[PDB]
Amino acid sequence: LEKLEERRAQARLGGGEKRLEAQHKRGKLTARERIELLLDHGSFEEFDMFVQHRSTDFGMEKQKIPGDGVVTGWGTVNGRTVFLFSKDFTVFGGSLSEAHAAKIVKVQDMALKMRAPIIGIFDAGGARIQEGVAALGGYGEVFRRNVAASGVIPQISVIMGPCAGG
Amino acid sequence: LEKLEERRAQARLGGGEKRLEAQHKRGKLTARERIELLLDHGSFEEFDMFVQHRSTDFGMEKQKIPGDGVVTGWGTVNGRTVFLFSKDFTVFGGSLSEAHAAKIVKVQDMALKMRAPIIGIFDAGGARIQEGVAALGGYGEVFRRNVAASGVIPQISVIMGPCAGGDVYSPAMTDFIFMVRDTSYMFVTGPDVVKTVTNEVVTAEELGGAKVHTSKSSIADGSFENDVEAILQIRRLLDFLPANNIEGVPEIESFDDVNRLDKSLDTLIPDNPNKPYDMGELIRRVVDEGDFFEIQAAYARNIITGFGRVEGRTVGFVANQPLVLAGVLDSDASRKAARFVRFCNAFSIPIVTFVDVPGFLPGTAQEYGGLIKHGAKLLFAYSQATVPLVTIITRKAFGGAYDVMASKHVGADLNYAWPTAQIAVMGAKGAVEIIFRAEIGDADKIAERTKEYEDRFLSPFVAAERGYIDEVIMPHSTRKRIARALGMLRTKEMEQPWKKHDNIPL
Amino acid sequence: LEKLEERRAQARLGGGEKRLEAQHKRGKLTARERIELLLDHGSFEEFDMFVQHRSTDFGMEKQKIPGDGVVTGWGTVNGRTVFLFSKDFTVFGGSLSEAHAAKIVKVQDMALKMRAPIIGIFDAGGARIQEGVAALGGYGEVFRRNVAASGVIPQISVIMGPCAGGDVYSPAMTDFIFMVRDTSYMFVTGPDVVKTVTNEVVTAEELGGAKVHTSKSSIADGSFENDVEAILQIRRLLDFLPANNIEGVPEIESFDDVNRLDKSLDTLIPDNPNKPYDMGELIRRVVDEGDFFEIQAAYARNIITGFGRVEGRTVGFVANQPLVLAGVLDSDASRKAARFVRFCNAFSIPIVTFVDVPGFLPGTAQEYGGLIKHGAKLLFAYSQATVPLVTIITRKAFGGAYDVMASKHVGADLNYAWPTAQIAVMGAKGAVEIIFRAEIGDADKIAERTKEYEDRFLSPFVAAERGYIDEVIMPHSTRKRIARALGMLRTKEMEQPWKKHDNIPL
Amino acid sequence: VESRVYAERLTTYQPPGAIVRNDTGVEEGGEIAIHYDPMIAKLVTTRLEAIEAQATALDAFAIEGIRHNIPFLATLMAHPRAPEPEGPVAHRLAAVAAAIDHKLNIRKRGISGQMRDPSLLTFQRERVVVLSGQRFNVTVDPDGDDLLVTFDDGTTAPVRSAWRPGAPVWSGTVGDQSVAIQVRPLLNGVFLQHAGAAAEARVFTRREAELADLMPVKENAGSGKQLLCPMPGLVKQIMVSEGQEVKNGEPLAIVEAMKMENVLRAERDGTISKIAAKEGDSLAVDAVILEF
Ligand SMILES: CC(C)(COP(=O)(O)OP(=O)(O)OC[C@H]1O[C@@H](n2cnc3c(N)ncnc32)[C@H](O)[C@@H]1OP(=O)(O)O)[C@@H](O)C(=O)NCCC(=O)NCCS
Ligand SMILES: *C(=O)CCCC[C@@H]1SC[C@@H]2NC(=O)N[C@@H]21
Ligand SMILES: *C(=O)CCCC[C@@H]1SC[C@@H]2NC(=O)N[C@@H]21
Repeated sequence: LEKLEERRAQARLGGGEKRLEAQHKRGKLTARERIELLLDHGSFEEFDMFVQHRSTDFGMEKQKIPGDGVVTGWGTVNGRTVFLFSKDFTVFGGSLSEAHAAKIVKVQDMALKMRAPIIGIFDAGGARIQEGVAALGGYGEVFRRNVAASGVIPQISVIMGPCAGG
Repeated sequence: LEKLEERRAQARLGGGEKRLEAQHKRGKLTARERIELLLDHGSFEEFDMFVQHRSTDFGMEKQKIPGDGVVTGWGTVNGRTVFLFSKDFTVFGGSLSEAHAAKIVKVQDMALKMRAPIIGIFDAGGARIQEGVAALGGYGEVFRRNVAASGVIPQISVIMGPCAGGDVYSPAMTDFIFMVRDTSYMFVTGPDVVKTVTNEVVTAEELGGAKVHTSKSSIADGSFENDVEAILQIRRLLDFLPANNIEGVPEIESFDDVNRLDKSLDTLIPDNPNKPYDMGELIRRVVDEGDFFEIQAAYARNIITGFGRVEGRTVGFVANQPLVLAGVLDSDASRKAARFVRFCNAFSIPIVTFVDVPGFLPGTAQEYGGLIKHGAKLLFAYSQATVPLVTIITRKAFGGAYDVMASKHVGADLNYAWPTAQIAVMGAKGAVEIIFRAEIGDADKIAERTKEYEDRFLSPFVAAERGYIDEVIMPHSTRKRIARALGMLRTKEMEQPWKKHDNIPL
Repeated sequence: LEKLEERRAQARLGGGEKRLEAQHKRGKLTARERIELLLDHGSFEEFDMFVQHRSTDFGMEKQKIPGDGVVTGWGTVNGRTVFLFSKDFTVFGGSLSEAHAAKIVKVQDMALKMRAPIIGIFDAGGARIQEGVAALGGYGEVFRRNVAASGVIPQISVIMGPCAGGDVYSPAMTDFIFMVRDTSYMFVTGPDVVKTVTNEVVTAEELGGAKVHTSKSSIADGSFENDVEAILQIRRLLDFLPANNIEGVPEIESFDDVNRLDKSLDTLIPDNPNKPYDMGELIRRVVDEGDFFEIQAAYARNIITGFGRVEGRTVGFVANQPLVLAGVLDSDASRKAARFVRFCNAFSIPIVTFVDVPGFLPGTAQEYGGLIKHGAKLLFAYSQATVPLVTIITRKAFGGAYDVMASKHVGADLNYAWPTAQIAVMGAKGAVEIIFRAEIGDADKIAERTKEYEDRFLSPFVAAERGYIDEVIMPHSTRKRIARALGMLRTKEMEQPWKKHDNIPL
Repeated sequence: VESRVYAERLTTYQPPGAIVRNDTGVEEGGEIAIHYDPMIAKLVTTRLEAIEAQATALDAFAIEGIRHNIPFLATLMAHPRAPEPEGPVAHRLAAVAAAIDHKLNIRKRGISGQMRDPSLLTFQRERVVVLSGQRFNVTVDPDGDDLLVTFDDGTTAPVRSAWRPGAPVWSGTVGDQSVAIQVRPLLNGVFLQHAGAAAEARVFTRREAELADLMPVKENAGSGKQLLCPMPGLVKQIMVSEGQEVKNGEPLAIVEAMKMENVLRAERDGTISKIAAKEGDSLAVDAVILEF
């Protein structure tokens, strides 16, 4: 159905044409280009494209952008399965909210169950203040999964922009 | 020595030429013909050809026929070892004496030791009265061994004639029961006792024939036209099943392509919400070559279960069937799916589920029959399993039903949805009636609220927005995604606590 | 601070003083009163008092009531730790939303980790519609945890009010369901939908009241006069059960003596072979102090199952009941005993069996109802068990039934028999009519043959001569022998192969 | 010459010195729309070679999910102007019916987990291929991609194609005679159509064919003489008159039960006497609707 293809095209655009051109003007790639360049051709399978945040504070209910600032999924590198997630600087500055955290925790849990590597690409801007204590909760869960995976699957991190704060 | 050849030629003759002719005249084969037809050419190795019975009461000591009414041994099917025994109707009606049971127990024990399948072929005539309490002992031993092997090696049973009395309890504990259409029947008590107790007059076929047991009682998994068909289909089925609970499913080189698309699927779902469609077409469009081995085809048709192949590996398929009773879950369908899923999980076979369910079946009859526990069985089955689970929500999932059928929350790994999916707590009309109850007087306003609720909430997108659905896919790609997904899922390994065994609601 | 005290007191009021008086007027207690009554005085520690809901649709955002409709926490009963939750009918009708669900899941997880029992008290009103799909999510997680804990910790459920909708599945998967006589009911779909779809008109009480579910459907394990009696009996029962699947059954100091003789039992069995006798008297004469906690008292009364104590340890009892249907086995009794034995075995509780069974119940109704599998369930449960089994054959065992009821052949440790035991393949008349069929015309010769067969074979001495009976004892010593035998059997240690889980018929 | 295929839902529709071109009315996944006319497609290409190419293209044409009329066209073109295979065609059919089996067997002898390498086992070169009533003693032999299927008296025919099971049209050459046959799966054997003829071929080894004969010829009885209603529903539409006749499997009535349509189906080639129901009446189990 055409409506689905159109909604896909609207979710791929992230935070808007202008912010993407400004991103390129700094000499940095966007999240989807990095994902496409790392993995073998045609292998990327994305999870959770349409997630939205669930906050109602400080007027945030008037700007709802699908994807919530992170791209997650799985693919192959030289034929071997790899899972990955990549923060997106254009959507709310790549910040971290509850619904954002749910994607990261899902992909970490699945990667630990299947026993495959994890690649994390960072371009974030820290805790989203408007979300209050909820945001902290997000942080916490992510940490836990990291510690469980250490020494079971290799974990690689790539810092490709500002990664300040917690 | 020629004397051994003579003795062998006399043992291979069972209970006489004339009884063999009477056997051929009823349309049934004999034990040795069945054995010869099932196994590969020249592979049959026989055990214990000369055993004899040891009773001396009621004049039994004057007729000692070698073999005691059962033929047992081992051979190969498609190169893989199998053990098998077949009861012999021509020798004391196939009854169960002490030595008979000794042979059966020997073969079962050895098969469990070498971790190989077992095929039983039944054509018996019940308990041998003359051996008194002794006979009972025999029964007991067989039962124990069956239970010991349940879930370690697959056990298949084929009922090819009368099976009456306590004997009927042995097949009941196996994983699959197959029956021959017009020449078999199973029951605990025979017509004469039924008459003497309840004054009801019933023939054997109407009491326990193949139709009754494949369409009403849930016992049997399928019927066939005659012996040859049954045996050839058993040989076909055996190629799907793993040999034991350690090694994976067998794999063969496939002739199909793993990247093909199928445009037709974009039209399968009708636009009118009350017109049905046949899920079976979809299932046969997603397996390797349109081959599908159906289980319990004739019973509780509101749900489909079976074995197929994807990329050369056997996969089990469960699907809701809209064509009959609108696909609601009832007690019979729930039991059928629960036991099938338990088998699939026990031997580490992955599961695919197609979901189109509007709810449970209402009425007093279902409640008086105990629908609660029967519906809980399927949820238990799905939730305890530790193999890959992939689900596809083609058109509907209303209410609590959406949970039992392999939802993300009960342990499914990947959940896709076609664009036509409608995931909601209940239908639009009921929900609006409940929420805006204070205005159940008006008509135009109620319709307006109904339109608003239906356009906002009866779609897959709210479910996606909450993250319960991993991806919304175009229909024509479904096959490809499955074939890819299962690959990554081959390594699923997870730990649980230590228990003697679960406590499933029986 | 006193403002904290005020906020706490406000949380303690639930939905308002008016609704609490209305709850009392129906004759029911409030959630916090039930908790207070169940647990030891002063022991209740509460979790998550202030949780609120997070929905913002259909104008639900304007009423945030603290607690969200459930009270959860942990305490002690007779000094032993327990975890529990209790639904509060005064707050949104006890409906189940996301924030509500999180408390339940938290307490379930903690109970599983610390290996302690869980008690659930249900007083709900179904799914909160306003929350949409999120509601289902909540349900799902709870279901999962139930299944994860089955066979690790004992779980009890008590239905003390309405319990409609999908939520009914949450108690179904637990080990015991208790119901209050005149205020509770359970069903998947309510009377309105029943009427609209089938045109039958039935009230809630007639559809899922306590009577229906304790006498026809097999769901409930007992009924009680009012809340207070129910809670006190639940407290009483909890002292019988082991805390988890690793530690042993509790021990108390008994006031009884292991060396007492009971002469009365010498006259229990009547001389007249037709007149029946009461097995419940024998059972209540063999337990520690005539205290017996009966399970499923009102359903399928041909079989008796319950918990007692011997020498200060809990022991499970299963027994045949001659007073109803001559003690025959049928599908319902088979399922009852099978599930009970499975529980006992799962938590390492020894089993004593009293056997008096003439066969299986005949009639077409049982065959169409699936008697074969239902009967196989019980044999399965007995033969797989790995705990002490002791059996006593009081009057008569016949045919295949003698093997399902814990025969020596299916793994029983010790089998005793009273002198009146009649162990045979079948009755005298039928056996003689089958053997001497070529002379069935006469009536005198048949009576002669019957008398000789009866005297020779219908005794315990032929079965003993084969070694199937460990000892023929005098009735008046029975208790002492049992008490001794169990004492030696504490050390039983056996090992089966490795399976994921069995494939018990369903 | 031009073929005008006519219809007298579509599951599959896979249309094909000769140069052909098809003009497609409806594509795959369409329905039989009661509004318009019955028409499916047009297929166009010396008189002899022309008629031959039309025959083989017709055979190539695959339609499933409805009851199309291509058999009628193929038959009436076969005439010099359903039967059973005969002298020229029966052998041509037996050859393919043996080659398919041989291919499936070679692929099915590669199962993993065997105990001893299967190479040491030696195939059996004799086989009995049985059509619906006939019998033929074939001797198959692998010599290259093409096989050598020798018959009894001595006629040989080297089958050679590249058909992979699943593709609903076998297409290749047998004894240098290009052939297009339609296959359908069955329970044990296959379902073949080459000319106007149709057949259900099975293939056995010697001993198994010596065994199968013992089995009796199972018979098929009849149903009753009333169209009983197996669903406690609310009748929506009776789409037949009183005095018409119905062939086996055709829709007669249509009810609504759980707000989903359910269609009834006749069972005997007999005309209909008197309706025992009416539009909108409610029916519980075992309620007469028709009296045959
Ligand atoms: C259905 C059943 C009767 C098979 O027998 P049948 O189809 O009617 O055919 P027959 O009467 O000729 O019996 C076959 C022979 O095996 C014998 N036989 C059958 N079942 C037997 C058994 N359980 N024990 C000993 N002999 C048996 C019969 O005596 C009969 O004698 P025969 O060899 O001289 O012909 C048998 O399977 C059954 O169900 N018996 C239960 C009924 C009963 O109460 N007594 C019958 C045992 S004699
Ligand atoms: C419209 O008429 C709806 C009536 C029944 C709703 C459907 S069919 C019965 C199923 N049970 C249930 O809860 N709803 C489903
Ligand atoms: C005397 O009247 C004999 C009746 C049958 C005895 C009972 S009926 C129930 C049991 N089943 C069986 O085979 N015998 C027992």
